[PDB]
Parts: sequence; C-alpha cells; structure tokens
Amino acid sequence: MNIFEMLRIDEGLRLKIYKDTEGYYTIGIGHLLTKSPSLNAAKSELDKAIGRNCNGVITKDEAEKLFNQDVDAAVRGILRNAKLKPVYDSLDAVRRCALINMVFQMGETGVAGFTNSLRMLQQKRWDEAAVNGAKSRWYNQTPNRAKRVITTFRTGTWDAYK
Ligand SMILES: [Cl-]
Ligand SMILES: [Cl-]
Repeated sequence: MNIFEMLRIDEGLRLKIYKDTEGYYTIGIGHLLTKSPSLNAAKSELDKAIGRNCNGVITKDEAEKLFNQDVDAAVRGILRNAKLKPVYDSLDAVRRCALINMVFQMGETGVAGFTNSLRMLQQKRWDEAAVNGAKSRWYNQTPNRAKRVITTFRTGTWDAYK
C-alpha cells in the first residue's frame, strides 16, 4: 500500500464532472475544479486544467495525470509549510501518508488548523491525537474516510485500508 492507492480508495475515480460531498464540482481522483455553482465555471476550469476542449469528460490517463500533480503539490505544500513540515519530519512512513491524505482533501490551510492534534502527533501521543482529531467538522462530514485516516495515525499501519 502506498499514498496513491490509499487516496484512490478514499476518493474514487470519475471521468465525468461530478459533485463532491460538499456540493463542489470535481473530476477524476478528488480533483476539485471550482467552488462556484456554475457548471460552466466548472467546464472552463476543466479545459484550462487539461489543455483541451473536454466538454466535462476526461480519460483515465488525464485523471491520473491530474492525480500525480495533486499528490506532488500536497507533498511540496507540506514541506514548505512552517507548521506542517516539522510534523511531517517527526513521523514514520505510514503516518506521513496520513498527513498527506488530510492535506490533499482539506488543503494546507485546513490541516494547519488542527493545531492541537498536530502537537500531539508530534509528541507521538497517538491515542490522544485520534480522539482530538474526531472533534471536527471533517470527521462529522465524512466519518468513514476520517475514521480510516485517524486509525492510520493511531496505529501506524495500513490496517484500515486492507
Ligand atoms: Cl465536534
Ligand atoms: Cl466518508
């Protein structure tokens, strides 16, 4: 199990514009296109993003291309962030995947908002951080995916994904 396979389980794959769990226009493997209500704002961003006239539909290849970009951007974002980087550095390989997952889903700004949980991860208090992280909108909104990521942090294994 790796970060790609983990996120692919959590986000799914869709070759046609769709709405995310928050009502936002998305495509492929969790690639948010726009928070705007307009399907046209969405189709536009989509062509801008692929380099072609897509008319709201893309190929597997294109979805995977977008996915490679986003994981890379998530990882470079963590490494540039003064609040996230020390946390990442302190972690083992599995838990590092868990923080990448949160960052891909909720953006750097949103995870950086989990001040308390981050401090506990950093101090290696697994159980405490799992409990605190569950007290969030995130957990209340996508509970199954949140539980999966939270277990990854608690245990340091891929159990929740197998
Ligand atoms: Cl809460
Ligand atoms: Cl969920």
